[PDB]
Amino acid sequence: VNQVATDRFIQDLERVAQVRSEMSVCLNKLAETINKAELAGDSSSGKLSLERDIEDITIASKNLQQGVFRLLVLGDMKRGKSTFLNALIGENLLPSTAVLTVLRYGPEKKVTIHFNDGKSPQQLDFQNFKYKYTIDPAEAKKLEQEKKQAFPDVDYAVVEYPLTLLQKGIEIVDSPGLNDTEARNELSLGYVNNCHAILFVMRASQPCTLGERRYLENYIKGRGLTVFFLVNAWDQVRESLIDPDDVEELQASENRLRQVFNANLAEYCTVEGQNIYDERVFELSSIQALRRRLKNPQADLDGTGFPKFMDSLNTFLTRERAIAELRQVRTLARLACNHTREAVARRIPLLEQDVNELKKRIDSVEPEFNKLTGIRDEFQKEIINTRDTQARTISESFRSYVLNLGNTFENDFLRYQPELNLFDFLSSGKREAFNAALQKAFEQYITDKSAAWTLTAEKDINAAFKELSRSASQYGASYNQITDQITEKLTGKDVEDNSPGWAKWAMGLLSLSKGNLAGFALAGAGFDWKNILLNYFTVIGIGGIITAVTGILLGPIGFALLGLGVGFLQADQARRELVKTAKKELVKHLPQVAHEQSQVVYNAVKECFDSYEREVSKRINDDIVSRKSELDNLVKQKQTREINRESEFNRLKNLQEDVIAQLQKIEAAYSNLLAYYSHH
Amino acid sequence: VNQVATDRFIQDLERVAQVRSEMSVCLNKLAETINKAELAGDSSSGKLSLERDIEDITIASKNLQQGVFRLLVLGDMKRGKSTFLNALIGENLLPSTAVLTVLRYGPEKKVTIHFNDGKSPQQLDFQNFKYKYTIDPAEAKKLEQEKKQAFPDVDYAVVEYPLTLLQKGIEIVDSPGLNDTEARNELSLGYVNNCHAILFVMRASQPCTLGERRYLENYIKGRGLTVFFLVNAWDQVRESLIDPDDVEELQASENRLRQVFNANLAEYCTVEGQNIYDERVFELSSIQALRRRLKNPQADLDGTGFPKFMDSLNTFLTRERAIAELRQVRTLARLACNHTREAVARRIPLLEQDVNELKKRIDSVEPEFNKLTGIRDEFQKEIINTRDTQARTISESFRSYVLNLGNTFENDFLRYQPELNLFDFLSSGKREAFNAALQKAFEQYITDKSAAWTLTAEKDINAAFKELSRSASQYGASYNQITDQITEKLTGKDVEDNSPGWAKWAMGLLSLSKGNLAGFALAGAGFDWKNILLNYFTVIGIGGIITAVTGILLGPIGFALLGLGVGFLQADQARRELVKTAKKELVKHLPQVAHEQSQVVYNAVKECFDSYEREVSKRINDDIVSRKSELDNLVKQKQTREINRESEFNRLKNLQEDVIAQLQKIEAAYSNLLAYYSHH
Ligand SMILES: Nc1nc2c(ncn2[C@@H]2O[C@H](COP(=O)(O)OP(=O)(O)O)[C@@H](O)[C@H]2O)c(=O)[nH]1
Ligand SMILES: Nc1nc2c(ncn2[C@@H]2O[C@H](COP(=O)(O)OP(=O)(O)O)[C@@H](O)[C@H]2O)c(=O)[nH]1
Repeated sequence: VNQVATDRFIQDLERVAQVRSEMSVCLNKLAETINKAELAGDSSSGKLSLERDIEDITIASKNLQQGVFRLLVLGDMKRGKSTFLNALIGENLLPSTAVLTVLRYGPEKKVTIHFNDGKSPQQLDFQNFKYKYTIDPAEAKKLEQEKKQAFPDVDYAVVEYPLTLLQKGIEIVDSPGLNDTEARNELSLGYVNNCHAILFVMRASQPCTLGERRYLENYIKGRGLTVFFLVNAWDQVRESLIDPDDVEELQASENRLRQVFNANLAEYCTVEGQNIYDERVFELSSIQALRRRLKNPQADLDGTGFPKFMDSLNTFLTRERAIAELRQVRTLARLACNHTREAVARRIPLLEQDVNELKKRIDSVEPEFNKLTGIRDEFQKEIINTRDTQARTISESFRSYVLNLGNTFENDFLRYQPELNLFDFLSSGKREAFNAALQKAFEQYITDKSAAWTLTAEKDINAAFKELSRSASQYGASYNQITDQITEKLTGKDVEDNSPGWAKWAMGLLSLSKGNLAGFALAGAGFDWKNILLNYFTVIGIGGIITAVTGILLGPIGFALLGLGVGFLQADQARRELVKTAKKELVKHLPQVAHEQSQVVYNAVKECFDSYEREVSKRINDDIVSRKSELDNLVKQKQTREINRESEFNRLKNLQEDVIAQLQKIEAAYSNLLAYYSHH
Repeated sequence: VNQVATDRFIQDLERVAQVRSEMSVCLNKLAETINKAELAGDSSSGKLSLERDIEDITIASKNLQQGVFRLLVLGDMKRGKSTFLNALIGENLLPSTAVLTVLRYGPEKKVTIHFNDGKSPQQLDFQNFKYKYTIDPAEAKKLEQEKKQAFPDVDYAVVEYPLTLLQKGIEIVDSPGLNDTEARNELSLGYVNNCHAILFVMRASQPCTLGERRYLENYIKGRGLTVFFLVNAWDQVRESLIDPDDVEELQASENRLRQVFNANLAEYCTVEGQNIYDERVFELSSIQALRRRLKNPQADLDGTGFPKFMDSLNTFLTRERAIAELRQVRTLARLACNHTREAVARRIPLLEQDVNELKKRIDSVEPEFNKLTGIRDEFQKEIINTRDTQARTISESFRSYVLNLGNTFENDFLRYQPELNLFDFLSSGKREAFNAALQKAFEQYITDKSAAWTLTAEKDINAAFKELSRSASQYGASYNQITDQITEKLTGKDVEDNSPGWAKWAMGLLSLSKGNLAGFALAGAGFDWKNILLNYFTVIGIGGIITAVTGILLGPIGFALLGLGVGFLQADQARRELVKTAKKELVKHLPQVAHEQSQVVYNAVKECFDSYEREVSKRINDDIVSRKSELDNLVKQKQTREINRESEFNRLKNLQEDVIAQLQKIEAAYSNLLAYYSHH
């Protein structure tokens, strides 16, 4: 019958959730199989040394169960975020919320809240929670005049609720505002870079506010994020026409409005040169959608804008993000399958050969193994000569940037009009409650300048890793050759892209983490954790610069202030000096403080590349070492126990079948789910 | 036929405009008549000494032509003020205005703008003016984060336009915002106290904002002003109901909303104990009214809320303010008529008596005249012993208040969170561009505290003048008796409230100024000019207190600041001192600065009562002196010229008729206009 798109969403979601689950199943089965066989190893012809795969496959499975689509819902004050969500999840839940709220599936309506001032994760009931954590439009505009946070004792609150949408694997993060303090919090907790998509609610009666346009630039622009812009309260446009019942006039006003959003959002709706504006921007009437879902949740929403929007989001999540993520699981399973497969194909034959003939064959390949180690060294160098070059060139960029900011300060000092909270200043006394006060006053300035640079930084670190990838690809290709030989000189018989395993990780085609510190958006969930780590330290930098230029000018200021309240200095006499002193002190230290500060940025860029090196290293040594033990364990047995060669044959032939069997089920689940899409 | 209320308004207005005009006519005629006769005086039996009446009557007339109803239209950002006005005056004039705009009748669409930075009153065309003086919702919220004024080089702009409403005698003052800077400007230019009514546009989607509620308290509460609250965009309430087409549900939401406005506005809709809330608060849909007036200006507005509102405003203006004002003109005319009448009735008879018999009769009353001077002295004392007592008790009140504000400063310092504009601070250097910066930061605090006290001050000055009035009443009563005798002992034949003239002014029953410095709201237009003069000096006071406590603490601060940026003082070491110093200095000067400041408030209260004394004096001496010259001029002639006693008789009998004739026409115009209302 009339299949509403709200059904299609729940359907697809459910479907995926099944593929996800079924793979999880095979993955364990696969792990359990490689594992049992490996334990039997010592009591037989020795282990095959497949522990790295067991582990990897095990994490992969555990990841698959905890799988979920995270959506970050951003939006300014009173735009409809609340009503919007209710409409989306078909309930009148949120109150038509002054604190980051994570909405997730749960059996009972519960609400636990995590603090930051120390307090251990409390607990409450939505009934009381709704009253304890909210703000009247009055005392909320008040905590706005000072750009302060509502409850800084809270990091975020979680809300479990029986909502079928959340059941099928959806988590919602509802951000309370666009201000900068709340911004960092979200950035620091991950979110902005730990969610599959961003839902940025806007309103037709307030087209791309300065507040919005600013946020977009400081936190979204060129950061490679998927964000759908929902122009809410679209229905209001017509309640202002000469004739609110003239589709032609209406259309014309809507058009006036539409060229405004396009002008400001086009820039954010493109993917690799291709423009997808109308698959990301949606004119909506949340109030009309909600109303309809209140008379019947299986209600058709055509006319509210929702359908068109939901189908895009459905597609993105279930036919793109799921595929990519699922595909990786297949890749990991094929790796496990092959390593096992080949390992066995190498052993069975060596089982017949005698200890002497064996060590002769093993020594035969010693030169090949060392070559592998040549790659492990040749690539490690390059890896490090890249961190060094990068951690240098960037530190330079920052140092140079901070300094040069001083050449424009005057003009900027005017554009931004730092407001100093006189109460915050005096109030306490800690050499922090006084510096924070000044730090706040320069919040917008710090954020802006700060966000701009890290964009530039990231654009480079990206390319770096993009090269290292291409590099690993080739080293991987040769590594394989050297590997093929080790098999031939051992066995006698010479046996997606099929590069080695460690190569798969180094290229960012695979990964067990949702995110990583390189530009690998095809790895894991794709999440860019270097926007966190980077655009956080940089703030400490550009802020320290202030925290520094602060202690630099206090003295000169205090002098002027003091030399006036006593009468030693007259009006405008101290100002021809405060300056004389300022300029003097700055040109006397700024360059040093810049340099001193650009040393934190150094450690951050060095870190990015040290994580990568640390991992790629593990995996490569891990390969080398296992292939070698593969051979050593045999000898350790031929000289110690006595194996029944034919029973070993079945046991290992069995191992091989059982694993492949599992891989196929997975390969199927994937193919089927894909094919289903071929016909829909 | 279907007479729309927009017609009734234009009608009534027109009608009044006629009565007003006709009286103006008779007034001149009356003045011209007393004048011609007076010139003939020297060549005849001498002047009657009616110059005070000629003058008074002449001003009264000139005032009558320049007559107009002034409306102050207040309102927050984006509430509908603009759309509202357009709907009111049936045009799509204002742009759906970042500067006080005075909208008045004019032949050609013109726009002159008066500055304050010096520039001489420029000039423009609405075409260009519309573009040169406006602000995008963007760069307008920007000049909001710092609570600054858009164009401080402008005081206001006037806009002449061919609008029949303005023709019939209506002026509109459209205020751009509720902020405090714009507030003072309006207060300083008069407006808030130089307009017959205030139109405070509010919006249903933003019920009594903090911004609004604050304004109301600081500028309207207990100030005796007439303000109509227009709850605009009332239509929007239903676009949020489960079912927007359920009058019952609607009504219930409206009710939820209605108890909010009543709770906050009731307080402002009462007159002498009587509550008239629903004659002042009006739920409106400006957008629907405008639309209808675009298809036809003679359009019925029933259903928009406008009709109900307009009729109240019509009533207030044309059947209350006009009456009161017109009635005064009648009072002034009766005074002129009587003074003339009686003067003549005293002379004709003395014309027969011979010089000797005359001086005998004149000397006969010398004791009576001195008695009159006894009143002129007995009342002048009291007048002055009242200014002294008041200018003292108030100065005390202020001094005491300023000091005591210090006992609560800490708590207040928290409530208000003074933001200091770091740019403004440093920037220049004048011992003003630095103090202003600090003055601004404390704007809200100064305004609030300041406005509160002057309310208290006014409540007293009122009573003072209310007493002086009652006092004058009685002195007037006796003055009359003494006057009656002077006539009897002279003539032989013993000849609204009918107190003497000077008594009429002292009681505030009459006045040639729209406003005055006493609580006389029955005098002139009623305007309270002591809310201007008073609530302006007080700001200079509570602000100077700051400007003072500023220079008091600079030194201690500068010391702490300086003793930190050099390392002589550690963190939280200087703060146990900044305080040590603060408290020390304040308790060491505040009391003196308070006292020094409470000396401006002294001059303001002394002024109020000196204006009153100055005037009441003039009028009383003026009476005494004329009545005396009345007698002297006769003698000056009986001894110098020779008059034809019978011709003088006709000339003066004529004078008498001609004046009375004019008074009657006026007495009629008034009575008729009133009676017309008796039947409508
Ligand atoms: N006409 C219309 N009004 C809306 C729409 N969405 C929300 N509103 C109105 O805005 C109010 C709710 O704002 P809200 O959702 O709480 O803002 P939020 O808390 O920032 O998400 C309600 O009273 C609605 O009347 C919409 O799509 N169309
Ligand atoms: N629904 C509704 N909208 C209104 C009403 N009055 C004004 N508006 C809307 O508010 C906007 C105009 O705001 P405006 O009058 O310029 O605010 P102002 O400049 O502060 O007076 C228009 O786009 C209208 O759609 C009203 O009575 N009802």
